[PDB]
Formats: sequence, structure tokens, C-alpha cells
Amino acid sequence: RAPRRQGCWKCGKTGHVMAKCPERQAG
Ligand SMILES: [Zn+2]
Repeated sequence: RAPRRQGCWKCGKTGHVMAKCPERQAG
């Protein structure tokens, strides 16, 4: 899943997305 949304689809930053961001729930 390439970073097509340019960064997370919630934080708004590259280098990681909503799947790799530091806060993606992950329960
Ligand atoms: Zn991020």
C-alpha cells in the first residue's frame, strides 16, 4: 500500500501513514 494519500490520512505527514503513524489505535 504505497503512500498515495501523501502521509497518514489523519495526521497529515509523510514518512508514515495512518497505517504506520505512531497513533493508529492497533487494539
Ligand atoms: Zn503521520
